[PDB]
Amino acid sequence: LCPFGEVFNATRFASVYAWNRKRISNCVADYSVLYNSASFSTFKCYGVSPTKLNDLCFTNVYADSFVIRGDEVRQIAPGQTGKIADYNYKLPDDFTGCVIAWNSNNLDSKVGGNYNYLYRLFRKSNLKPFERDISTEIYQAGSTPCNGVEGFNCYFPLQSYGFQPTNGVGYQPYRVVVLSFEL
Amino acid sequence: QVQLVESGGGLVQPGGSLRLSCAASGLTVSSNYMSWVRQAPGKGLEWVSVIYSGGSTYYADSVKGRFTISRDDSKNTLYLQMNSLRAEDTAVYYCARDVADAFDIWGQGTMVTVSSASTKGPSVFPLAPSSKGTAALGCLVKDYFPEPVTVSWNSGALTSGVHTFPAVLQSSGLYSLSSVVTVPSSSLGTQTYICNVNHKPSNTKVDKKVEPKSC
Amino acid sequence: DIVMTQSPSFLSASVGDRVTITCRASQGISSYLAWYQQKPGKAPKLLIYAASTLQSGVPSRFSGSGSGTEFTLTISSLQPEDFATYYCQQLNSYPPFTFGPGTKVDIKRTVAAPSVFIFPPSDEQLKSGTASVVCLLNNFYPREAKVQWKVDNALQSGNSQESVTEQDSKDSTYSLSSTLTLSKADYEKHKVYACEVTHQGLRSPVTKSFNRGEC
Ligand SMILES: *[C@@H]1O[C@H](CO)[C@@H](O[C@@H]2O[C@H](CO)[C@@H](O)[C@H](O)[C@H]2NC(C)=O)[C@H](O)[C@H]1NC(C)=O
Repeated sequence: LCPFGEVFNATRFASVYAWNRKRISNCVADYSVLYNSASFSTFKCYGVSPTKLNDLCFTNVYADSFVIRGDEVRQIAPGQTGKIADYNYKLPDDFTGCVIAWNSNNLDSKVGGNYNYLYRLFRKSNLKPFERDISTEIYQAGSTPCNGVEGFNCYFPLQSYGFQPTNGVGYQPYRVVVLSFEL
Repeated sequence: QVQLVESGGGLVQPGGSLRLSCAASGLTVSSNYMSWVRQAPGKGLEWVSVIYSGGSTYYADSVKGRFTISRDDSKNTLYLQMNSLRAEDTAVYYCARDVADAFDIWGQGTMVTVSSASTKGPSVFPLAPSSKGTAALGCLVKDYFPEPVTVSWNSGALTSGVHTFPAVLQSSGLYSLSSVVTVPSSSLGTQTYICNVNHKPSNTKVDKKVEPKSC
Repeated sequence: DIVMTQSPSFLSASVGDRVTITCRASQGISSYLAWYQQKPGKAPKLLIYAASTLQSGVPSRFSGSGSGTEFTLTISSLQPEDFATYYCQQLNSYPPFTFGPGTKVDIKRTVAAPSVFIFPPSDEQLKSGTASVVCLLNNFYPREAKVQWKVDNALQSGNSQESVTEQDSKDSTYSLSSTLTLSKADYEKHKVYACEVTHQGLRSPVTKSFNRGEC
């Protein structure tokens, strides 16, 4: 059977800037059981119908996964902009697939702050769709070169969410799985 | 040095348009999160608009559809195009750079006034000392537009005890302010008191002698 | 939507004092908080970001603390250049760039009751169609003061405006002017015009008045 258990129920998720991609192929999947689950706060499909998912046949299936803030989940959708969509994980305008998300405060928040999850704050240009940038070069916000040294106008490009369980929901961590279909 | 220099502020009628500019030195506008923040007279700070290095733009709900932020990388300059302006848009406008949403570099501000009023010099009325040992007298500088008005007493020789109050905007769209001075009551018979009012926008200069109301 | 509040709105302190301003978030925001200092007519100045990180170039007597919903700006030993308004700001907020409403820190001094003066409208202004009655509260502390206009002992609401000076450089007091505006016809319908002032330095409210048409 298709290995959705090891994507959705994985112990640790990736940082959004270093989002993970799992290829799903040569297996049988009951997509309807996912849709029927009450655990997901977001289940939005684009170019397909969730109910008629099981009937369909796909060339290739990709499952991308990462963690972001609740207030940023609306950026994981075609045609959206924002620090996440622009500089971390970009869906194409012609996306065919589903975006699945759920609150993971009990898993990914920690008293005192969990700082393992990061996002890219600084990038000169927007990401192309399904582009993944994992560089950690110092970002040059002025005309003087940084030469690997953080300082004025010389910024480390990644920032930590630092999730705390007392956060308001928009600041809480959400686990996201993006199913994209070649179809 | 590092600085943001704003220009373009001025007077506009409601419904009108105005374009602000912010010329940067010491940072690259196109590779930064650049914002406009405004402050209406006597009020707090209100963020207006931001432009990202990658080009995305966002606006406060209060200006969406009317304002557009932009930049010219060749001139290293940030712009705010304001259309269909309203009186509530009257404010000092700042441009600013943010790092992780903290604004560390700010411009000096440029003032934007949105009003249907026309330029008009003030009427100056005496605030006459009471007939009934310190006495107060003054000048009421009423119904002028636009700000500012300057007031002196006895051509600058009288400074101690003077209070010139902030102007207030009246329901009519015109400004009014008062300037008062306290003096020894014994000096009301011996010393002349003249308030000198200057309103440069209308090229109005007024000298008003203030004396006790006769009886 | 998360609401940022600041307590107290107004604070009086002396040089050398320890000052703590608080900023509150209706929901948990971890350490997503910055603090700014602003002086009148100047751009804000970034003091603190990430709740506790001191901005470079900012004196060490400024420190920030807190995480979640309760945040504090502390000035360990107040200096003369610290009298200003202080704003907190929620970082990475939705909607963006939510500011707190500000805390104004002014110079503490002993209570000083105001000197109250009332001015009738000038004959010149009455020639035209309106009457401005002015009440002056001079050199008082603290800033909190109440002015109640009365016309033949009918309490007046909606036809007056106030303005206040910034606290004086020599004696740290305030002055306040209130203006009651009436049409000439309404002015002539009544006799007794009175300004009733309430202030901490006054044991009971003080009233200054005049009778229309009397020397
Ligand atoms: C991930 O784990 C959860 C918890 O074990 C699974 O949720 C239950 O799964 C069983 C099947 O083993 C169902 O009978 C229950 O109805 C599920 N409960 C809920 C609340 O959904 C979940 O199915 C697992 N997900 C995957 C993709 O394997």
